[PDB]
Amino acid sequence: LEYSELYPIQNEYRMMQSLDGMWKFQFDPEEIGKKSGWENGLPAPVSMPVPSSFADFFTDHKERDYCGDFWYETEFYLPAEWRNKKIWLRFGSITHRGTVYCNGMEITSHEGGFLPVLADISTVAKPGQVNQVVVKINNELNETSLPCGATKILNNGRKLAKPYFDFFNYSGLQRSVWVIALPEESVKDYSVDYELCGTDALVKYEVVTTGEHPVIVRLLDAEGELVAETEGKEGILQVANARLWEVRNAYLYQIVILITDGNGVLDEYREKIGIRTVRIEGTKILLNDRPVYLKGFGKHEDFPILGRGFHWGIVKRDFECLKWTNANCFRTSHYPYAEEWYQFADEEGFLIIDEVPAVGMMRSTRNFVAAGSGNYTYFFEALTVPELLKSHIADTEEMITRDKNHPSVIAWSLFNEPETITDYAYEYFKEVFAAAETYDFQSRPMTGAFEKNSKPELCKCYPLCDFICLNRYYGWYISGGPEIEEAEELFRDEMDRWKAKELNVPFVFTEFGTDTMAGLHKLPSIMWSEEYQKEYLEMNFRVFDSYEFVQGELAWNFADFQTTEGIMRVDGNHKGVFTRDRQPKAAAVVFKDRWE
Amino acid sequence: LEYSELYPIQNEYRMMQSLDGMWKFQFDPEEIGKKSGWENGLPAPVSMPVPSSFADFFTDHKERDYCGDFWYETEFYLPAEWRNKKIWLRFGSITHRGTVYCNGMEITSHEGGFLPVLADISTVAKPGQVNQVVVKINNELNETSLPCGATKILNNGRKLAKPYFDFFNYSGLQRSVWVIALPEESVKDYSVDYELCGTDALVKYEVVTTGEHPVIVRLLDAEGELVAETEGKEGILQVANARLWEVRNAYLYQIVILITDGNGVLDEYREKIGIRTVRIEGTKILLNDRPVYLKGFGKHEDFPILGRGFHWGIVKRDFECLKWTNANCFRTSHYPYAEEWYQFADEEGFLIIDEVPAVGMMRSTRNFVAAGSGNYTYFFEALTVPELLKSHIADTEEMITRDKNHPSVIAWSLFNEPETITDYAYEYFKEVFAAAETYDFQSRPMTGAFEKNSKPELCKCYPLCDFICLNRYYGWYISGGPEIEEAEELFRDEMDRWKAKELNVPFVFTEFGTDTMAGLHKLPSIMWSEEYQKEYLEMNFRVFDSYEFVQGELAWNFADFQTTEGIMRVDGNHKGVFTRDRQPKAAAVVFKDRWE
Ligand SMILES: O=C(O)[C@H]1CNC[C@@H](O)[C@@H]1O
Ligand SMILES: O=C(O)[C@H]1CNC[C@@H](O)[C@@H]1O
Repeated sequence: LEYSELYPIQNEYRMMQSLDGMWKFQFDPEEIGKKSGWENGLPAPVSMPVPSSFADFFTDHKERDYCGDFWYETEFYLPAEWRNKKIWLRFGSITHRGTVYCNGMEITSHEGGFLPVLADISTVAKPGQVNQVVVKINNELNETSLPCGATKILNNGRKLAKPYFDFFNYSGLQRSVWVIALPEESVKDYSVDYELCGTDALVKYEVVTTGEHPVIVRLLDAEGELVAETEGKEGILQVANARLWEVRNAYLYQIVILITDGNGVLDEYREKIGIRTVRIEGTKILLNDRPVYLKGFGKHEDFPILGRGFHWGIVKRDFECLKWTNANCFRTSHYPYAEEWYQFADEEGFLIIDEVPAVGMMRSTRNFVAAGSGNYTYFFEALTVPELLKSHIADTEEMITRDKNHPSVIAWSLFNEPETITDYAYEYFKEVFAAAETYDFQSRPMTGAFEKNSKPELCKCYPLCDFICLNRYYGWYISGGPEIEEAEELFRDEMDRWKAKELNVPFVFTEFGTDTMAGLHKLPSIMWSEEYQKEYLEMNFRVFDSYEFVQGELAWNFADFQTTEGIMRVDGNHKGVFTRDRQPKAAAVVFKDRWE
Repeated sequence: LEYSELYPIQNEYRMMQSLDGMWKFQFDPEEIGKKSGWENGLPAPVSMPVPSSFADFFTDHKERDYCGDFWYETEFYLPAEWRNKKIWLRFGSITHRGTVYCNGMEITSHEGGFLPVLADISTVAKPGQVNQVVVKINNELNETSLPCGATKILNNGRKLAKPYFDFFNYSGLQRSVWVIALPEESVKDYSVDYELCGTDALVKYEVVTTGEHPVIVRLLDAEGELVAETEGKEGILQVANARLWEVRNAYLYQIVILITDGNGVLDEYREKIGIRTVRIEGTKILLNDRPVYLKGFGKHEDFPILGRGFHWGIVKRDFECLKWTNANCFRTSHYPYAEEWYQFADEEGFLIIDEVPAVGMMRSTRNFVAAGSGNYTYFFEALTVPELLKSHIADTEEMITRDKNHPSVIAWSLFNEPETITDYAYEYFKEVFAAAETYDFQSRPMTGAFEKNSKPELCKCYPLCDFICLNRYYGWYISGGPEIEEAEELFRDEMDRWKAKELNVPFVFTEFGTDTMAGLHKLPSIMWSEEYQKEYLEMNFRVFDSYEFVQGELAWNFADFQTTEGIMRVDGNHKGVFTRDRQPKAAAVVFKDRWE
């Protein structure tokens, strides 16, 4: 990467100033902004909170559902004392793609809506003056970038996003924005990897800087005491009597990376890390050499009004709920979350399966969204797939570079419900997995979540995985309700087929659930009732517990969340175990009791 | 009584024809019906279902809330073959009071809205012709009849019922209406009482007829086989190897009462009865000589649209729900129910505490409903109480005469939450209890439900009871929510005071509960949430289980039910364990599991 993914810090060498607040915002349905000079200021803006998704503020459909180009603008005073620094705009994300301007000048563009965008404004920044940032953003969906979908043009020319995925197309500036100042020679990246040696541990590391001066690396314990120190851009820190980062029992050291010229220090980067190992051994997931059974949820970045907008309050409530259920794990379904989620998981000892936004790659869904009105003959995969692969690999590189040093991150999920039953899909995913392994200094477990279409007899992609994640809805989409006994039979039949393959890898259920409307009670239960959610879960548990190789269960979903409206979604997806405002349905206690 | 309470049957001697259906109905706000000849036909009626409460059909407030005089009318063809019979109109009830006319002639009047009204139309009936019935009904509330309340006159002259009780003032013809034909000499009443003699049983009986001819009494088993036979209006039936009626395990014999003149039979009455004994022994409630712990609910006659209207479907669903909770008992809070409820309890082996409508006799409530707008000085108890007592005793006599022969009925509840802390209240209730014992051939246990105001140090009436029923809301009305630990302390303090009295009688909690809005979930719980209902119940159980003498628990209420609207009632009373359409809230399983 031609920029650093490192989270920004404030110290003697590095400065940061938040640009969060009310920005100026303007929709550009006619796509006239750039030729009209909007990069120098929006002509008729409204106010827009940052961070937030824009959609749910408005009271009219066309603004909520807006699809196309739209622009953000703000101004900030740059301290004069930042003069002799490399000055960057850092967006937590720009959803889905955008071009950043500063003081009227084009700085950078980015594709991918869920990872940081770094824009080097050093050459146009005006220290000791007010500066301007303008961002052109686009939220259309296509088949050459993630997540996948289509864009429909309505009779009036109005665009409408048509996802191939089951979540609302929230977009905008959904995460915090900073302007930061770095030393001219700085720490750009580092990687740690761990080895356990009895009571001791080794922290292997690499550091990438933007210069040639010597590097010193120190490790401090949770009290700030020096426990190890070495020199060089590559090395090993030896930690006596190491306090390991444990599941639901975190311990964090602080790594301190210094660039020196002998006379003094040029840069200092510090970050909390946790000494822990993760590996797959047969059907076991080993954390610090001991098996762990994953218990938790797929989540979303989703909350009323804010949409995917980041807020520490959502983090705090969600973790309190997670702990109350006795969970130990979540998957970042279906995109990398704001960095703060991982920082907090590190502190709380939660395990994370970190997922790239490779969702929407199922052919039947694509075809369905094309058949709506209307198309049944024209598709061009041969042309788009190579471009999609490039985008997928780029997002993977960005995710892993951003997240690798979190002790919480124990696995990469490289897809959710793609086509996997052709040799072509194998060749596609082989490249993604190869890239992931190359970018991950730890070479930690890699996986993806498979839809039921990936039958054990047909799937060509599970051998790429270190463990296999299954999304299954036996008792919801398949043989629901009065047919639930048949659902259980079908589920056991499938798992018997997996069993007979004797793959000797762990299986984790990454999704299972039922839409459940809080307050819908029925005796006997019906699909959509709270009681049916409980019974469905009990049936699933009986199945899970029948197979030795099943080593985790992440329910879909932690909480009800927003989707595109339609005949199958009653104000979003109601498969939450909690409501959207984070309160438990009856099924939450079922998990609490089982996971205790 | 100058009529029979016996449920109507169809045989060679007795005939019955249902008058249920759409009747004619007219409100009489100006109170002009009788002087205008409405007893000969209503001049501008609308259609009204019978059985039903009238209120919830209408779409306008004034009709729903109507209070005052209103009239019903129907016509029926009387079979010519009924010529030589005593012909009666039998109303399951007329709520609250009314006068029955037939063919333009005044037949009878009745005060009390929850027990049968019998009108002898023999002298005006026209066999082989169409006949007419017209009923003038009034639904006002006062302090000289049950249940108690007031009637407010609004500025326009419009009346409004102001109950002193927490249920909606439903009224009309809420139960089935029959026209029946009896022999000129008939069985008017009978009573059975049981004694257990090892494997055998004795059925002591009395029969009252309207003549002097000899009586023969037979007992048939459940297969119709004769197991005992004797002669005389008083006698004992000896039953070898008797199959006792047991809790949740009913067995019903059929008693057959014949009047003969030697040549032939003049009348035959048959009814199912169950051989069982009930007595209080120290702190134990003994059913067939074995202790039973009561588990169940207070109910209501309440269902959407029908109001208190009787329907066997409500009975069937409610009993299935009761059985699913593992209940064995209900109280007919706060009025005798339709007879069919008891017939079904007999079949299902449920225990019933049968309650007369002596509810609304708390002074604070009376004063409150008077202070509303407006009165704080004028009350006239010295004058009304003697009339109230007469009404209360009459209703008690009617209830016991109607219900005594149901094996399900194991106790009479003679009040719900009256004043009990004065010697005057003692003298009042002494008369009611004396009357009850006189009317009950079995002299079975007598009780009433006490409000918290009846402190152990102050109450003068509990010594009248064979067992004591307490309604308590520690954790709802007293120290709810964040104060629930204090509520438990206060509850234990009160029960410690009862304990120290060493009364050596059983205590049954006849009410405890929390308003709970289906679908309101919160973590941590709040008052009104489903989770709080569960926690409140668990706290109550801990208290109940701390006292040896507590021998039953009937939760308030089986199901959400209609009340007068107001700032404390969110579409009725939500203390149901089930919703009004009979579906379980989370707390229902708490009962199911405990009562199993
Ligand atoms: O249909 C569902 O509820 C889920 C199916 N698997 C993918 C999820 O994004 C989706 O939300
Ligand atoms: O307040 C309540 O919920 C109850 C209190 N005891 C009497 C009931 O009729 C009433 O419904």
